[PDB]
Amino acid sequence: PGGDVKLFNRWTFEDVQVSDISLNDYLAVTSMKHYTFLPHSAGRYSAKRFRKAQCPIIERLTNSLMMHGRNNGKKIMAVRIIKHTMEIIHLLTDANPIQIIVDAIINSGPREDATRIGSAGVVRRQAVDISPLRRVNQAIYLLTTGARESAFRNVKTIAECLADELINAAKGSSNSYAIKKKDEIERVAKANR
Amino acid sequence: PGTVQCFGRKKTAVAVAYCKPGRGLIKVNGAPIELIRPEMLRLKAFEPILLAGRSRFKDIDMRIRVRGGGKTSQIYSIRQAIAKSLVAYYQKYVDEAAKKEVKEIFARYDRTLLVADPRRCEPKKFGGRGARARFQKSYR
Amino acid sequence: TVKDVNPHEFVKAYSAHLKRSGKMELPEWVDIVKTARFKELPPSDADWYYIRAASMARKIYLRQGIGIGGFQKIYGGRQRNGSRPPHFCKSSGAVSRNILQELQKMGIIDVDPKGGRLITSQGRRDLDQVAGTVP
Amino acid sequence: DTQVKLAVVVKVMGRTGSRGQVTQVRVKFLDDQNRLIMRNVKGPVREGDILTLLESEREARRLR
Amino acid sequence: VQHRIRITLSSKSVKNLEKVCSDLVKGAKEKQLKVKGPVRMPTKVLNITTRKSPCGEGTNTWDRFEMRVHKRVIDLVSSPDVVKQITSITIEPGVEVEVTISD
Amino acid sequence: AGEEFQHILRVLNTNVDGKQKIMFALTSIKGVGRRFSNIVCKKADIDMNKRAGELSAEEMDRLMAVVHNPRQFKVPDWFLNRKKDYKDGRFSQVVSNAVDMKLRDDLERLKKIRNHRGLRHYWGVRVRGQHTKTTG
Amino acid sequence: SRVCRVCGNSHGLIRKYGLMCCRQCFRSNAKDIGFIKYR
Amino acid sequence: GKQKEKVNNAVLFDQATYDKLLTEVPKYKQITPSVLSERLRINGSLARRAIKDLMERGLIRMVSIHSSQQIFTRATN
RNA sequence: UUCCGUUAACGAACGAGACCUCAGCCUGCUAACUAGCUAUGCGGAGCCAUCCCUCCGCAGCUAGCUUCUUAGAGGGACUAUGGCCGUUUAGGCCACGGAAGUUUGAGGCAAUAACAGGUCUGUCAUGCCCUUAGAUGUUCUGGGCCGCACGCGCGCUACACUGAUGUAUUCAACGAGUAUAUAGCCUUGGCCGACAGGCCCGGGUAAUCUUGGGAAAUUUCAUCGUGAUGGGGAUAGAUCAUUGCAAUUGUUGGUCUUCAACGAGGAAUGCCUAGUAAGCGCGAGUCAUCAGCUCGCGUUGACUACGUCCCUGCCCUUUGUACACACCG
Ligand SMILES: [Mg+2]
Ligand SMILES: [Mg+2]
Ligand SMILES: [Mg+2]
Ligand SMILES: [Mg+2]
Ligand SMILES: [Mg+2]
Ligand SMILES: [Mg+2]
Ligand SMILES: [Mg+2]
Ligand SMILES: [Mg+2]
Ligand SMILES: [Mg+2]
Ligand SMILES: [Mg+2]
Ligand SMILES: [Mg+2]
Ligand SMILES: [Mg+2]
Ligand SMILES: [Mg+2]
Ligand SMILES: [Mg+2]
Ligand SMILES: [Zn+2]
Repeated sequence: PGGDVKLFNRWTFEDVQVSDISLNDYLAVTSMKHYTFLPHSAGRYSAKRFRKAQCPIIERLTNSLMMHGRNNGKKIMAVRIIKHTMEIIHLLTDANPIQIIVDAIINSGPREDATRIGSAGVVRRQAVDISPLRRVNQAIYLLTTGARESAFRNVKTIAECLADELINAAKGSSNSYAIKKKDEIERVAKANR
Repeated sequence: PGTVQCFGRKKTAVAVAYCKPGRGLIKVNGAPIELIRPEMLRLKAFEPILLAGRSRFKDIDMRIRVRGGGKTSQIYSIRQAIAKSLVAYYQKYVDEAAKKEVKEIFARYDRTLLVADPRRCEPKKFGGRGARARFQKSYR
Repeated sequence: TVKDVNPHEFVKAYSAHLKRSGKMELPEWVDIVKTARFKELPPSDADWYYIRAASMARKIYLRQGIGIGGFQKIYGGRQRNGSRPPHFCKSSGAVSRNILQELQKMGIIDVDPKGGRLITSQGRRDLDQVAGTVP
Repeated sequence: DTQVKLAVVVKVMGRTGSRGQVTQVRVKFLDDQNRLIMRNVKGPVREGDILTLLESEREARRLR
Repeated sequence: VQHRIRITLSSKSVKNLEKVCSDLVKGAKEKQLKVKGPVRMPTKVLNITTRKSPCGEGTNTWDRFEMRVHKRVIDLVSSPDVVKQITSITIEPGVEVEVTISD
Repeated sequence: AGEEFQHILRVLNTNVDGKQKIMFALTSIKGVGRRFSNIVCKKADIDMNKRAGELSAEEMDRLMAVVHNPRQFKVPDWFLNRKKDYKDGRFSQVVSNAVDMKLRDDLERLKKIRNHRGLRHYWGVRVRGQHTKTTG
Repeated sequence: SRVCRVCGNSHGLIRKYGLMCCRQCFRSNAKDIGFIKYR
Repeated sequence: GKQKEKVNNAVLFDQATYDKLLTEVPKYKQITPSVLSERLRINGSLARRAIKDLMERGLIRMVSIHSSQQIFTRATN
């Protein structure tokens, strides 16, 4: 683990542990190729299937902030937002905020879903599994949407809303938008097993 | 005798790094590289210096003239300017083996400190305001 | 010198210089003018003239032969037209001319043949002196 | 009770669903590397992905 | 006895222009004159976009028309009579020859 | 701690909030925008980083002094909303209730005139030349 | 007070570059004038 | 709540935030931004962004300032 | 309907492809004072100060100058090489390399047969009909084309704090500039003015002057504080100026004032797969004046998918037919 490159020159990428072996290949924090100073790399992903499994998780999360039109294209603002979120996260947990983010992504991913498939001649919805990459995709989607929905029409700043969302999802506590949505999707999936 | 003049290119921005055998100096348009001023993308301009080390720059002054493009595109052009200028300096004046070294450190981190993006802005076509978008269609 | 100091703290330092360095005249409309056709309110800070001066003598110090119809474009910006799309609008030429005339009446800049405005040798001197004193 | 079991996609078989949004894969159980069964997965998936199963019994059928 | 003669050439066709442009340069190379050229100036593209339909029905489709105009310059030091001796060879159609005297 | 902190101010029959900053509290008066309220807050020499309600009343009397005599405190000609009056000829700053009063005197003038704009006002149609196939 | 030089019509006039032709006469004579359809 | 309309009640300058409230508010995690506590302690900002200055003049809690008006807190160390 | 191959067919013609334009790579070639970089000289300003060091200005017989800019000649990619699948054919997937490995991206061009598609209001293009002086001809004056209970279509502005306002800060590209009257089209510079706008001295028919096009979003530091609020800017009053022969049912631009709906929108429905969507501004067309439009251009820059035939359709085959104006039968 001789890797002295750190996010914003503050957060060490050594000592980030991904517990789920399932998604360990689809979160890019553990290998040296995936360490970065900054989450804004003008990467040419999306060109091939599964390329964005190599995009750093912090960049994926940042990319998912620039949403709803009046914020399209505004990446520097999202990078600043993530910076403040991370400072707050370590100013709450006193722990490596990469680990908190990664735990939240893992904890906020649904493992089942229910969709309308055609069995033997008749269509109706059965339960199906979720691939690891779509698990990570949906996890980021849920956390970002929860934070953006908290921040709307509120004196709370989107950075602080995001930080609360990530710490709560990392705890697994059923109080963040991400956890409640995960569990509701998985309940709708179980009901039709 | 050391002097090379190497460029780096992005969407439309181009930076050009002129090199002398000085002490530690890096200046973009006359100002210190410490002060390229979108500061969120400031560690991006510093990516090569911390990738090699200030020590690898103990005997060169860099005057980097940057132009065109926008703020992010100029930052990425400057990135490429430091990287390719260092590669060319170690090519022509230091050694062929210790330029392979620095090439491998630079190109294990990111392949576009040395290779520029061929991506350009796709032209616009009539029937919509954009390359791909079209005017909203109504039937009744 | 001036390019070794961050241009925000430098303009803060210089705009504190012209304040306690003697004085200049100040119009009898400084508290009421908006500085741009598209602006909504006058400048928020009462000490804006000096800011506008300190920010503006750095323009001539890094360039040469800038008229007033170029400073209007420098300090112009986005104008919102209510329900119509916004466009680009230029600021007011009266403040732009008056601050340059005052810099003349202190000897920081001077009008240039071939048109424009140029920094003076003494005006270069004090700008690098104050630049030497910014953190 | 049920315990979440962990499986590995060993080959990927095809694309089922009305709209082809579901893939059918054959998974292999990591604790018992002898039980290979057919499952349906939603989302992009290649050979080698690790799938988490809330229950293990349900086994898909050919071209489900 | 030696002036500063600037000969400027304009055309719509690259090749017909470059043939004459090379011919002048070589005809002034045999006289061991100082030929500082040819200097190439940015191609000017005159563009007009027009609706194809004469009546405004159907899909609105446009055609973009363009004229490319190329601008070469040759520099010489001579007397105007020697150059007029040189710029008297057979000139291809469409090429403008507009010799003057710079300051 | 504003111990005599007022939440209502009744300045000029407008029920000013005591809970807001001055330059946006005094805009509650019909005839004073943000720009004129700024000019009042300047010429009466009031700390603008003061909530209206933390004020002293002697300041308030000066506020009314500048608003009722805009020509007198050197507020320029172009600043006022009654430039070159037609009933008299003066450059005035109409205030809360006189804004409506004067406005209805103008439209009454145009009504008695048989002016085009008077009839557009009376009919309830738009008066400034806008299209009205599909607006309204 | 501004007509097509080719037909004396008043609508769809192209005054750019000094042509002063209507949008249909210009299309009929574009190749003769020298306007090529490249892209 | 109304923490710019609440900037001038008797309480707001008698003892309220001068260690009568923000003794604890940072210390729930020993360290919680004053810009974070705008809603957990329902009291919002600018009756509160001008008191984070006053604790600075009073030498009680250190800060960082940045773009979005982000402000921070740490109780005592 | 690309090819391999099969084979009562053999040999060919169009369309697809090839082709042409633009963009992407070239420290290789040709060059360039209407492009510049480098060094050296003089000039200024800092400073351990005398030199050195840093940042600008200026001039040339400085360049064994053309990297950056411009534009020409060429070169480069062919799936070439490797692995695996495949008649181990045509091909396909993976990979090193590489500027580039979806035909590299984007366009232009584009078959047979057809439509009672649109255009007689582009054409002194045209048959027939009507009119042709008291005109359906031409020209002048004034009005309408814009009128407003209402329904529909493309859109612009928004509903805010991932924000508005006010400072500081500052990075593009594509284009445009009729003797434009006696300064006139684009307009620098100087002075008057709060703005609007004005007067004077000027440049440019243009890589030369406007214009290195000193764009916005963005970044920065403050003010606002969840409030139809400082979000929003409709409706309206007064008043100034500009264009034009004339501005009235306001041409347009300014100043102060007036502060509506709108709390993210039912059923339905559109466009979109990478420098793309979306956000942001700029140019041209129209043009005396007027751009919320259209055609281009750069800037910031993602989510998702890498499938399918479920819905809407399209191509080929087999099949049924009481249809042939062809299932709107
Ligand atoms: Mg908020
Ligand atoms: Mg906008
Ligand atoms: Mg093609
Ligand atoms: Mg016709
Ligand atoms: Mg008439
Ligand atoms: Mg349309
Ligand atoms: Mg507003
Ligand atoms: Mg702003
Ligand atoms: Mg009109
Ligand atoms: Mg226009
Ligand atoms: Mg139109
Ligand atoms: Mg049958
Ligand atoms: Mg029949
Ligand atoms: Mg039927
Ligand atoms: Zn015509």
